[PDB]
Amino acid sequence: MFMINILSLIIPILLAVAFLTLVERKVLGYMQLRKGPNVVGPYGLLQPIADALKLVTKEPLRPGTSSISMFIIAPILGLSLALTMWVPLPMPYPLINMNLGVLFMLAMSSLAVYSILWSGWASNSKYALIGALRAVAQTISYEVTLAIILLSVLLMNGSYTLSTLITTQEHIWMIFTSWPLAMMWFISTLAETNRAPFDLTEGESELVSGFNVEYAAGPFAMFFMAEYANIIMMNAFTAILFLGASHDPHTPELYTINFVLKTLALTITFLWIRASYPRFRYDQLMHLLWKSFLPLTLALCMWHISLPIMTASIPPQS
Amino acid sequence: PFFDVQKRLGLDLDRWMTIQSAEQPHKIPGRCHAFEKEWIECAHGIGGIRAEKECKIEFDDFVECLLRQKTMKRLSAIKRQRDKLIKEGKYTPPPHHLG
Amino acid sequence: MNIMLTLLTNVTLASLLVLIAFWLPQLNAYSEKTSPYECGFDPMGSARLPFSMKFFLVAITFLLFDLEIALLLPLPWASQTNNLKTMLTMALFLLILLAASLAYEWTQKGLEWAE
Amino acid sequence: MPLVYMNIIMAFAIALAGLLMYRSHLMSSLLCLEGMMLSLFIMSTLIILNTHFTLANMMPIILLVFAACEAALGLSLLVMVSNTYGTDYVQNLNLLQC
Amino acid sequence: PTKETAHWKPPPWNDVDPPKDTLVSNLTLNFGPQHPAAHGVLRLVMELSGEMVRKCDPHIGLLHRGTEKLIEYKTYLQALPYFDRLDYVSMMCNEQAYSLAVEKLLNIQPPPRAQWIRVLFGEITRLLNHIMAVTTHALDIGAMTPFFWMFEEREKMFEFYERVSGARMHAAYIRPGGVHQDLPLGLLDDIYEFSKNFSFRIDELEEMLTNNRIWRNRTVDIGVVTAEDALNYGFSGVMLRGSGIQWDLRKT
Amino acid sequence: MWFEILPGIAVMAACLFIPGMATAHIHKFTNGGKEKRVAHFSYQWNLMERDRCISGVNRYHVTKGLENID
Amino acid sequence: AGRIASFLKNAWAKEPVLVASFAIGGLAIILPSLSPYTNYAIRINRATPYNYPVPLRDDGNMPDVPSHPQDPQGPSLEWLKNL
Amino acid sequence: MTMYIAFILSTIFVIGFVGFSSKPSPIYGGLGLIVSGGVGCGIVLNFGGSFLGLMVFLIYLGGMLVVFGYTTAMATEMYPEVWVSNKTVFGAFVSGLMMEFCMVYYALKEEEVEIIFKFNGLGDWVIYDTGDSGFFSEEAMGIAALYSYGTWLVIVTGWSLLIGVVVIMEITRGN
Amino acid sequence: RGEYVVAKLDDLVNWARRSSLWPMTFGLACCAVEMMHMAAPRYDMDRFGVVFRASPRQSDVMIVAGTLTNKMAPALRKVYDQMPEPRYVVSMGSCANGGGYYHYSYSVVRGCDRIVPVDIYVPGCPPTAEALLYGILQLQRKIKREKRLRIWYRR
Amino acid sequence: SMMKWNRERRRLQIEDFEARIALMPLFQAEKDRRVLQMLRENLEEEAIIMKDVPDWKVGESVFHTTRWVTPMMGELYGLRTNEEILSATYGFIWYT
Ligand SMILES: COC1=C(OC)C(=O)C(C/C=C(\C)CC/C=C(/C)CC/C=C(/C)CC/C=C(\C)CC/C=C(/C)CC/C=C(\C)CC/C=C(\C)CC/C=C(\C)CC/C=C(/C)CCC=C(C)C)=C(C)C1=O
Ligand code: SF4
Repeated sequence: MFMINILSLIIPILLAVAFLTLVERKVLGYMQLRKGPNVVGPYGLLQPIADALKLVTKEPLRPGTSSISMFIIAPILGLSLALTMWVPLPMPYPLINMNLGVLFMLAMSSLAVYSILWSGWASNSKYALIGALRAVAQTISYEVTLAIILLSVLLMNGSYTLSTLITTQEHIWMIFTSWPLAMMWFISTLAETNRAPFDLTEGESELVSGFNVEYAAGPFAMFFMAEYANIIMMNAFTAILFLGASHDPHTPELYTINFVLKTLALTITFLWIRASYPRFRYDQLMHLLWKSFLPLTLALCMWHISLPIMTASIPPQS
Repeated sequence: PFFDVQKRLGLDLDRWMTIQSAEQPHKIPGRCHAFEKEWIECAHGIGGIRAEKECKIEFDDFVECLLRQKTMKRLSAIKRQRDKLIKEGKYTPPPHHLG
Repeated sequence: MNIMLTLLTNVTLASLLVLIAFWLPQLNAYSEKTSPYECGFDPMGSARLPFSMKFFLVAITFLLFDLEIALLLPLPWASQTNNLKTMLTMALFLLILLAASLAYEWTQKGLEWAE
Repeated sequence: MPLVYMNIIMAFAIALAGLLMYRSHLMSSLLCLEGMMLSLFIMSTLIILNTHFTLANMMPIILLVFAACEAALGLSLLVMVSNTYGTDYVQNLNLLQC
Repeated sequence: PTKETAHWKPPPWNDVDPPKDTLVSNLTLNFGPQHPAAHGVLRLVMELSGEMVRKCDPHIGLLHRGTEKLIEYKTYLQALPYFDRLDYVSMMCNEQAYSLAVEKLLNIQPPPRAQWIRVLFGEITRLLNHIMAVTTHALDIGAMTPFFWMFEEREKMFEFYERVSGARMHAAYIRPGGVHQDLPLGLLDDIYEFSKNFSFRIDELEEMLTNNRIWRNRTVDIGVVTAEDALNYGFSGVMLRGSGIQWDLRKT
Repeated sequence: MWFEILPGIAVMAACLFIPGMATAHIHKFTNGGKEKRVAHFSYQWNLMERDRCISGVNRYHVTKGLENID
Repeated sequence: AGRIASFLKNAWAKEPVLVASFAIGGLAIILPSLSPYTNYAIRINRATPYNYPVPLRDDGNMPDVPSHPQDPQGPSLEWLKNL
Repeated sequence: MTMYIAFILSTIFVIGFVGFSSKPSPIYGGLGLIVSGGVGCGIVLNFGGSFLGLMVFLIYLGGMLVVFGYTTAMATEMYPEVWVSNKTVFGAFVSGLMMEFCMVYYALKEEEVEIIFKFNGLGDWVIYDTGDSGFFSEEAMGIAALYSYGTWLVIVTGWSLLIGVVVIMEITRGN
Repeated sequence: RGEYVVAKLDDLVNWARRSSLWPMTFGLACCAVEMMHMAAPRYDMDRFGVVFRASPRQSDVMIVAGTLTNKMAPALRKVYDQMPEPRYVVSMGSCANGGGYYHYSYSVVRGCDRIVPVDIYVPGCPPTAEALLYGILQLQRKIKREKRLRIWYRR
Repeated sequence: SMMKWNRERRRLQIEDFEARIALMPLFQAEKDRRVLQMLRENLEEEAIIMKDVPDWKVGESVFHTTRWVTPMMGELYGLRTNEEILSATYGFIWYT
């Protein structure tokens, strides 16, 4: 029944992404005095179905000045990596117990550049070619901060086994020990998913869309699926990493409920931030991390590597 | 080395890793710790162009421990004959070879 | 097997989505659609010209920092060593060198996004 | 010496051919050069994991760290010929003649 | 030398070759013309060394109507709505300008109540237009909420516009010789309630934008305009007041 | 009227709910009611292999106590 | 005196992130030497027996080495229990 | 049969390398390198090198990212090359396919291929070693020994990375 | 027979299109501001599945909002010609529908229809936000009465 | 809180390890017998395999040293079933 478990992982994530496209249009609207979609079915519950059907049966235009190979491969990479990057998550019993789950998923997180670059260049438009390099620079320059933050946080966990992370927290929420770190991490997450405060790639004055310009219908919707699957996946990552929960082995459902509630809360915080803040400028965008975020992250990592030694509280390796 | 500062001024700088019978982390021995111990302690203070011939049998035993060229070739010959006579059909593998 | 089975399932699923996306809909296939786009116009004679740029330096210092991030990655395993004092001093050396490279990047324009 | 060793050695031999036998591109050539070190990285990791050379386990990343540095300057040199000359096509790359 | 050595020019003494064909370029951008992030019509042919803009070239005419040719075929009474449709965020202000010109020609003054209605509705127009500017600016910069929050109040303004003239946007109200007709009964009370309620959202917009880090950083001290160079350039309104010249036609 | 959003995320919650117990239950389903025996180190793998051999049914999660031995 | 304090104040105002990072970093190096528990961390790491304690061949006159794994004499880690 | 995967992982490594070295459009050489690295990560992984495999995954899929970063910046042109543009690239590619194919055919028939060194065609599963690891991964512990026994290695590296950022500064400074 | 299945299927498809039309804004004059008021809290276009914001590549309907001048016409033409099928264009405002106040100009085309096909003619100067919204609803009912696969099956 | 909980986790790890040292001798004592059983079974079977071959000295050791070496896993899982060798090599790597 292994493949059944796989499918029970993919398909519900697909419905989650689908209805995220409704909850965002409702949350944003209510945040800005709009009722949101409530015409397609009860309370707009059916609205994601209609737009999905439209985008499936919308004409997918072939970019005439393009090589179709990457125009098709880039959605494949963006979507497949986004879903397979859900594989090693510690649900009460994680699907795949990869001994280096956190490093596994961090490494796959860097692969979104490998959809961004082919989308931006293959489509062969000025907006596309600009936004490809700009977004690539964004995500790569924030991946480093993600890396040192992950290392510094893990130095108190014990290993790269992402199932034992729960065992690390157990008593207290891990944010209580690394709230300065998480505050950076969360924001860098906001940067890596290209969200309204840090998106910089859409920029609907000078980049319009940046990467998903010439993409239409299906391949276009695939990059949205990747984008709004990374939202849930990284919010869940942050949820377990800092917002711990209880897990009794005889009752696996308890940790499941707590974890999904944490993920929903963090995604709502994502929508909350985007509904309010203005959008960064590329100059300030890289100034935020090179000038400000990176030195603080380096110093915090030094603090969090020296701390277990002086307290004689090194975490258990196994 | 050309100018061996390592033993002159008295510290190891790279000699810790050079061979795999050294003190490995948490005493994790190498695959061929015994063979290379035999080879190294065989050829000590003897001279390379003299030790290469006295410590020969140790050396090829060490190399065969590293690569298993001869042993895997022997296995390949055994598998060849087994498959040949099985295809031409004389005996059947005993149940320990099936389950 | 298991892990490889999940990767296979995901890649095939993605490919079915793109196949339905690119094959199911119907297009009249008329010529003037192929004209490219820029906020109403087309991108004149560009979108493939060599890109006279400046943040190349940021792009390359990314990689140069990524090597050192790889170097400091083994830390969680490294903290489980007998001689913790040497590990502490030498890891601190690594992060100090990180900071020094960043500082030289800083004062000597460098990480300052070139103009 | 099993087939995995043949395959990565043979991959290195064709990387040697591809980088060293230039066709027309400097960027693609240094790309072949950095693929060369990938082949050597895999090759090195093979024996090291095979023989339980516990210390030498750190040699690949070490071997890695320097190698990218080469590419770190290589492409860095590539821009410096590019802004003046225009492309990475090495056939105009002829000014230094005598 | 044998043969091909003839085509082996000696290197220069500096060791630097004569600089080759000028590749200096700033990669002209058209930045339009649909580009709905310009209120819909605009063209900026920009010349830029990548990021710092070297030299821009706006192309107005993308919404060109022969209104200035159109006026001298209709009477003034028929010419009034052109100004209403001219600066369509400050309708009653344009009508005030045109009407004041007209009965300045006629040596006629509007009745005092006409003056008071004119100034009251011109100030309502000022509120409308400033809401336009600030909210749509925040939309360009990225802020979406201040758009809709103040646009509900703008709709409330449109209700008054409808209740006085008859159309929520293009009033044709302020005519030469005073306003067209009196206000409906109860309009003043509703204006009073709206004015009571408005400041509590004006400050609300302020708190979101004024002290915010990234609203300031994207906007503070970008594109300075010198006070001397402002007035020679024909700049007017807040453009002058932003720089520092104490000038305002409402007072002087 | 924020509760109009409540249906919207509720199914979303259910959408993220299913991967929780599904993986949790199937493990419990597959390993004889026990949860999966994670093998993060070769000692765990050797223990699992010896359990599989001792079971005699090629099923590691089948376990026999002292009643199996003399 | 006054110049140093004023420069610290300006740094705490002009680039607050820089001073915070420099401070917490400067602590990160000087506490581990000062702290009295790093030796206890070394004891933690040496306590864990990743491998088997292979016994010694008994021949007489090693009172230090316990004869039995339950014997009283030998290395003990009651400090570990109290810690 | 998924027996031969540990073989084929290397095999797809070879022919993904040839097209990578077939001198195609720079991005297509990059794609060849990308598939080669992705399939070689499996080669190191199934040998037990989990950390090193994921490590090369991360750093190398950033490293080819940056070499892309100038491919669209300092290497593109009006008409970018295509993996079918030049006629010779097909010949290079097919010469890539038939050589190791003939050699593996021989290694499947004679198992004593004479090319360069001495090689046996009897798979790769043999060369593994029986044993155990207790409660520690050998690869992770070995790479962790960098901060205890890698006295000189980390020092010389960090010095080299500092000098590297210095030279990267100086050569690209543009006076 | 086949009408049952094909009608149910194409009814599904045209419903999906009807409830998810994406405007391509395109505001040229005061009609743009009135449309913006129509997306304000009060009327809340975004409720009906319309999304107002849409790049011309991913959009279903163009609202020609304002006077269309001669200088604009090639740009609007290139915008519509790139618009993926299906593409229904609604003209708002007397100016865009035909002529306008500036009907007898020298650099204003006398109607968007002379430039691009118009699916719904929305009158008003400006058409008050809810009148625009009603035009959008009329286009929605037009999408409801869509028999693509019926005509295919009965060609 | 993390200091005290991590100390408790170190206590749990030393306890689990002490169990591992307690049980290591039995696993070693079963493993050497199991490996020798594979070796002897392969030796007897390969003896019948090699009777026909004119030049194959049965049971020979390629190594000149008389010291016993850890059997190379190839001859361990040799003529055995393909699933057995597949597990023995790639089980830990493939296990999840
Ligand atoms: C005066 O001056 C002015 C300016 O300047 C000077 C201006 O600038 C502007 C311009 C300003 C604007 C246009 C303002 C826009 C305002 C609005 C109210 C409209 C936008 C409203 C929003 C709520 C914002 C929405 C945007 C978001 C969230 C992100 C933006 C970025 C993107 C990349 C999104 C772009 C759109 C995309 C990608 C299309 C959406 C596609 C989908 C939702 C696909 C969904 C697919 C699925 C669900 C698939 C799964 C389906 C199913 C059924 C699951 C089950 C199936 C299985 C197989 C299992 C103006 C007007 C102005 O006045
Ligand atoms: S129809 Fe009226 S509101 Fe619309 S653009 Fe023309 S004058 Fe302006």
